[PDB]
Amino acid sequence: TSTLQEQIGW
Amino acid sequence: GVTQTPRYLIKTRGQQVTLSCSPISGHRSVSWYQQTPGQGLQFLFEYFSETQRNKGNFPGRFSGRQFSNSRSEMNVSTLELGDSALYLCASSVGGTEAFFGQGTRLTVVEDLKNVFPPEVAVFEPSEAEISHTQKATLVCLATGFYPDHVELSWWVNGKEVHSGVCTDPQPLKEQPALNDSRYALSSRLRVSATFWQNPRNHFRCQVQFYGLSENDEWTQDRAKPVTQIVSAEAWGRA
Amino acid sequence: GSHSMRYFYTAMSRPGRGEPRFIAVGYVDDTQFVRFDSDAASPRMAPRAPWIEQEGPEYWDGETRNMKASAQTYRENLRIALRYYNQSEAGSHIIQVMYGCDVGPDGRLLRGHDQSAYDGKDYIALNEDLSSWTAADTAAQITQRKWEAARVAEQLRAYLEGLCVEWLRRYLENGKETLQRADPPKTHVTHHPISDHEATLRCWALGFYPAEITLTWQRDGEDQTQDTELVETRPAGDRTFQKWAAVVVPSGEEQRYTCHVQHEGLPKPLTLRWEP
Amino acid sequence: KQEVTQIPAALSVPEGENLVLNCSFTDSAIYNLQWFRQDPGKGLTSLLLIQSSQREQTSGRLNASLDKSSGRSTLYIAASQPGDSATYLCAVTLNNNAGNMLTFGGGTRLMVKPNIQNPDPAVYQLRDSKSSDKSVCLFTDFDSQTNVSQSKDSDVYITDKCVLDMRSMDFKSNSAVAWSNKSDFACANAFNNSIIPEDTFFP
Amino acid sequence: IQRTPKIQVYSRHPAENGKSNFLNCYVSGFHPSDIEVDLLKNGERIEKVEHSDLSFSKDWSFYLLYYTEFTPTEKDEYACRVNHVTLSQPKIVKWDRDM
Ligand SMILES: [Cl-]
Ligand SMILES: [Cl-]
Ligand code: NA
Repeated sequence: TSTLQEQIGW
Repeated sequence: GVTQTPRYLIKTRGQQVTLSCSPISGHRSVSWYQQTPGQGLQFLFEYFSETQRNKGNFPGRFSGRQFSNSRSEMNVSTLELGDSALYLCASSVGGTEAFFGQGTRLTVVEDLKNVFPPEVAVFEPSEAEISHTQKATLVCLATGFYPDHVELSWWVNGKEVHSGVCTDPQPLKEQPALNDSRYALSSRLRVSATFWQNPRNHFRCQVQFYGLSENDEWTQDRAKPVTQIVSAEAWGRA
Repeated sequence: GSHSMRYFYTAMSRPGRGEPRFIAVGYVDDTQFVRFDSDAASPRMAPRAPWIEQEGPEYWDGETRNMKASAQTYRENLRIALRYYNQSEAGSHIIQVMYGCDVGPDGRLLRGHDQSAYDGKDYIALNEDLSSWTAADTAAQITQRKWEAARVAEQLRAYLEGLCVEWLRRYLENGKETLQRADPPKTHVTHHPISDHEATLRCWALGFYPAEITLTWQRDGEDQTQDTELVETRPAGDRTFQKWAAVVVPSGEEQRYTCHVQHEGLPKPLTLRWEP
Repeated sequence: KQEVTQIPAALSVPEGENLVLNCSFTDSAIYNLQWFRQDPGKGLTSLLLIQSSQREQTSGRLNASLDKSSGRSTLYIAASQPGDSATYLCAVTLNNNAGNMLTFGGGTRLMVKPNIQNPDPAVYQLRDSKSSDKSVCLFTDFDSQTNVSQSKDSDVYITDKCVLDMRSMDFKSNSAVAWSNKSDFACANAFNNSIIPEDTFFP
Repeated sequence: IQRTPKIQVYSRHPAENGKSNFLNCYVSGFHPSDIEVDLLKNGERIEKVEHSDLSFSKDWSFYLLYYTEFTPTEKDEYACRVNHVTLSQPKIVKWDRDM
């Protein structure tokens, strides 16, 4: 994807 | 580590299965894979924050979900015989590598009546072997089992043993001209002649079999082929 | 010139009024090109500039599945932030995120960014080395410790130095006719008498792209900054911008005032004057 | 679009020899490369993780190299042991994807055969009827060059060769098992479809 | 933290009576994001009004552009009405074609 694929939460 | 349940499953053609994966505590993403001998490891889908973020090429009857605690499930609808496979999940978080569970070994059968437990027999060392080599080899045979959901182990004096042991990596088909054919597995344990020539030394061959669960039905004359241990033993000979 | 791709997320809780809303918007320089709104009837990443409309279904599907996953992640981050700040579940709160990459005229990476805010203030930001973080308060230090242990900066660095740059480079080519062609401002000076001996000289700048511009009035070559009523650059609504700088001048010496227009679209800075 | 290839898909190596396992991948923009081993009836065992083309990850006798530009990785096994026998899998993850999203190669089935220092090939007779109708023959102590073939007769069952390790005594031995119900089955003609040594001791 | 919206009311191009133009109301520098923005024609609410997608500046303050197609006349008056938590009452900013 062009957007970041997040891999964690806060 | 990642834990998957059930470890083994037998299901009938046309029915449904739901598999569970608990990732390592704190891991947020989970991916599922299907491994078949002829197609290798194939990706099903990736879940992150309860969402199917990435999807492979399996049809709609292969579906999944992930809960707020990151635990994931996958489901296969209208099971085909071709769906028999090891289903693996792997978890990760942030910039880590993949951590895999031990899989669910699923076997889709034509009928529950094809399910059979093994028969186990130990065969004592040849005196010719003991005289020629000063070594003694015990042979264990697990036969007539179906599906290939077995774990064979050797126990010497109540302790599981690995030195001097070797079991077949793949079992033999008792009737290669059949799909539902029962299987056979062999294993050997070699000890020194002096160790075999001591009656205090006990030798057991155990075969854990995974079969039908409680909910499974049984309309056959022979005993229900549930998950069970089948063993054979022998003792040292002076 | 130099270019940038940025994504902006806004996640806002609204207790008693349904799930937190998640809005994402993507930009290449000062042009918005994508949008995602979790409140739409069928939330999906959708095109906002002509040059992205061509993207295939694999593009739109991939971004949509990612945005739905991000929407749920920021609902969980909103709950986590309440515990970190010992706040009650009754209030409405906002997380904002800004991230992307900057490339030079050669298309090479100059800088990566990944900054977050909680309720309008800095929370955590990825440092320029793309291997460490700056936490702005003690709640963000809990996230910093977690992210340092989960190798998050390495995961961000790999995205910022790879696909962020690769996609920005593709958008700049696909949309080169608008993205790489600076539109110079159409400028004029208006005159409005405010009294018997004073008049207002408004130096307008219209239809310029990109938004970065500098307007400066000068009384006989001297830069007048305190007597200038400078408005914030505003969008025209057609992907171009506007800005004006007005000065109060004595009625008679209006022609001694020169406006100096500075913009990327102009080969040389322009000099304007009121022409009655 | 990412394709991972492991050629050769099988390798049979004598114990002690150094070996190399190959992996290639079509998309060079990867984040991780992982090597795994898979034992029969088991899942995956992570061996090594590598991310940098300039660095080289080691884990005992296991060593791995990576060249992202060329789309290549190698797994080196120094002084191979029979316990190294397994399917080796290489897998790669792309940038901006979870570390759990891998494209796997087809694997290499590695077989490291033991060095039989003093071969003594023999076929031995094991326990007759008491709890089973079968009679078992044990072909053992043959050198690793020896290949075991499946029986021609449908009522005779032969297993493939198998390696055991009597670690305590630094002794290793090959063996295969033959068994049948039929009265005419005998040790002498059990492994007839297999090329067995000339000096095979038949007690 | 609470920031009051800055409000700018203007036309896309220099105004000319009887000629098609766009009426804009740009609200920026505000926080939190909840905002009520309306475009007015002679003090009445214009129903055909669209807005840009919620975005924000480097300082985290939000901005939105509300816009409508219009044909200005010398007798018609236009204004932008804005309400936010930071305002005790809605603020009306009238369109002055010279700014
Ligand atoms: Cl589980
Ligand atoms: Cl994949
Ligand atoms: Na906590």
